[PDB]
Amino acid sequence: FGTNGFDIPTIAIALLIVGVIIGLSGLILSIFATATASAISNPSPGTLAYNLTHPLINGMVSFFSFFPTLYVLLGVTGIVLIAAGIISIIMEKF
Amino acid sequence: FGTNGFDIPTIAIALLIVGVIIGLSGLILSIFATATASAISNPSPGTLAYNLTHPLINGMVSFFSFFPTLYVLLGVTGIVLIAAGIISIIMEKF
Amino acid sequence: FGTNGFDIPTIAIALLIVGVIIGLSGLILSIFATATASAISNPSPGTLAYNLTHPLINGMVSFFSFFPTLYVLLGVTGIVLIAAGIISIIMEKF
Amino acid sequence: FGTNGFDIPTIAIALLIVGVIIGLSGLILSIFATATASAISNPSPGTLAYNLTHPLINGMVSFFSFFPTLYVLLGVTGIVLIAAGIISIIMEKF
Amino acid sequence: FGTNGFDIPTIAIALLIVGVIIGLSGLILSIFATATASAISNPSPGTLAYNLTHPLINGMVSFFSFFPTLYVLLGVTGIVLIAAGIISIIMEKF
Amino acid sequence: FGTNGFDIPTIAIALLIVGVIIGLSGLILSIFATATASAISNPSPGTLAYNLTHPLINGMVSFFSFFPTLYVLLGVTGIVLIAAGIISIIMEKF
Amino acid sequence: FGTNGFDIPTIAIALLIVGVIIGLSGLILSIFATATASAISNPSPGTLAYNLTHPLINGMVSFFSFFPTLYVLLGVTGIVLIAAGIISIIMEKF
Repeated sequence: FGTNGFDIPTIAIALLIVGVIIGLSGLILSIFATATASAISNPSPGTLAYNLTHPLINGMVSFFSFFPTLYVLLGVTGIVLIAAGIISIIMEKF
Repeated sequence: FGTNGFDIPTIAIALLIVGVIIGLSGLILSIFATATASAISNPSPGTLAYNLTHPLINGMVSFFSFFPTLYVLLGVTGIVLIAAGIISIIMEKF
Repeated sequence: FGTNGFDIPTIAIALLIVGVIIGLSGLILSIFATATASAISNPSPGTLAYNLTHPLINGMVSFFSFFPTLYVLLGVTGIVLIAAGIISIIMEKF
Repeated sequence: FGTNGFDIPTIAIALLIVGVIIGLSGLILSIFATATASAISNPSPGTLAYNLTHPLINGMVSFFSFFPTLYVLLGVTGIVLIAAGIISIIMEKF
Repeated sequence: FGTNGFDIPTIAIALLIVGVIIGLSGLILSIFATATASAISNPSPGTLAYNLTHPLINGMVSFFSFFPTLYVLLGVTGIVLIAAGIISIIMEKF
Repeated sequence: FGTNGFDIPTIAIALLIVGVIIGLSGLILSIFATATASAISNPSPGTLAYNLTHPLINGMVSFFSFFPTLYVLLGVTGIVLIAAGIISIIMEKF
Repeated sequence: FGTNGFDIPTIAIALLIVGVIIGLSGLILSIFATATASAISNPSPGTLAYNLTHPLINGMVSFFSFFPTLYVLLGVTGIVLIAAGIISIIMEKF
């Protein structure tokens, strides 16, 4: 059901795969981050351990705050792909 | 029942296949997302785990909100395909 | 019973085939969608699972609302085919 | 049924083709524009997103307002073609 | 249905293609600009980050304000093309 | 849909490409400049580090203030291109 | 009584086999689950044994709640098989 490489069943299967993969990623990262939160403690505001450890958690926070826009771009990619497929159909079906 | 590659039985079979595939996708994703909702908890509004975990669920929400328009475009593709077939019939049947 | 490729028995057989295929498609999709309706539950209006699951059912609804016009176009195709056959008969039978 | 290239059946077939093509175009554009209207939201009258997005919808509106006169000219072309055919008949049939 | 290169079905198909392409462009740009608006924050009116970032958003605003007249000219081009076709028909159909 | 090299679909695609590229550029530069603002501190008004560092931030400010007019010229280029295309159409379509 | 591989007696025998197998499965699982219910006791709501044992019974409940939709899909498979057989008959019996 297509012309050269655009197949609606294939597109649906691809959406299935990406959705389940992203769900798995969210699940695993959340479960693991819970363990991270459990493991690290809070020594004191100003002792040696605080100086040694604070920037690491800051970097964790920064990267995980960067994640959402990555997901948004990954999502918008699919609309572009489908639009390109539609245009490819229209160009030479007539 | 056609001229070159347009076959009404084939089109009907293709619609059957895409419909059942999309139904399966919805079923599997819903069932799996229920498990995801069960697994992840809500630690606290402001502790370390919240900072570690909130953007992940935000990205989940964003991508799954992106899904509906993908489905709409996937659906509209078929009308274009059928219209192209009709025009192809008309051009050289007369 | 024809001139080159237009055969009334063949057309009748083709109508038989398309009708039975479309009936099968409707039956299978309805039976399967009943199972889908059974499987998915309604968690709550505002919890995590609702955010995770609502757009999927929205996309299901959209695609299945797209189906009827696909069927209408698929049906109108046959009138075009029969008309082309009639014209082809008339052009060179005289 | 003609003299050199003017064929009344051919003209009728051409009118059939152009009419069905224009109907398909209207249908597809309307269906797609409905999805566009659904997808884009209204952020606020004066925030960053409004400044980023307003001219795009303005350009959409402008082009789609340009469409009707294009259709009118496309329609009037056929009267010219038929008139030229009639004159061509008259010139050398006598 | 034409004389040398002017074909009414071809013109209709071209209008279809340009309309759908422009609709896709508007949709994609709007969706992406929403993400841009989400990503960039407002640090302060007078700190280092404001000095570093303000002209970039100013340039964004300027270019996107330039878009509408580009669309208007792109639209008016088609009227010129159709008019040229009509004149070409008239010159040598008689 | 053109005469020699002017293609309305191609022009629309080019506008799509330039718009998305400029949006990406703005996003990346803003995100990166936020990190720059975070990294550099303010030592003191008159110590060695101030003398060592102030002109660098001054040059940053100057270049980024130069950006907007670059964007404005880049935008106005397209109107010139479209106008040249329109004139090229008009010259030899008649 | 068929054409290539579709045999009505064979289909009836297959239905016999699947029905008796599923009945046996239900019987054995019910009898065994009765023994499971007998064996496990309820220590206390909050002691060590409760913490050690509760999730296991929760998982039992979850899987056995998953069983019904598996049975429903297994059942619907046969309608698809019979429909495919009917279509295969129709295609080349005429």
